[PDB]
Amino acid sequence: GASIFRCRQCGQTISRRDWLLPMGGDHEHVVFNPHGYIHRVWCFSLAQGLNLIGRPSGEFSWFKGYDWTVAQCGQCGSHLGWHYEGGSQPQTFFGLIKDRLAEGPAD
Ligand SMILES: O=C1CC[C@H](NC(=O)c2ccccc2C(=O)O)C(=O)N1
Ligand SMILES: [Zn+2]
Repeated sequence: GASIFRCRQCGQTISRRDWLLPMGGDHEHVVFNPHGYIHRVWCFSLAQGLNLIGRPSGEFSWFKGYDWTVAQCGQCGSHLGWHYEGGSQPQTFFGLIKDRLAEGPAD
């Protein structure tokens, strides 16, 4: 039972442990926004249940080569992280904020 990652606010299924993706040799990145707020971000190859908000941006990306878009939970609107695109190996992935996910057993 790969564990399941749900939205912490509502419980919607978002991703799974077996979809964790090492970027830079690690699937966990401790990063901060340009205001100096820390986020602990886990990278996933795939995710479901998310809505993308806005257009992609290249500014301030944590991951070289990728442009990003805000990702919210499609059920409750919680800001769960970001979708990345435009790169290679992989072309796209998700960076999700660990503390906004709740990891647990399958249904
Ligand atoms: O790779 C990326 C994804 C997006 C991310 N930006 C933010 O985290 C951001 C920017 C301005 C204000 C707040 C935030 C935030 O979501 O915490 C950033 O700095 N890098
Ligand atoms: Zn939610």
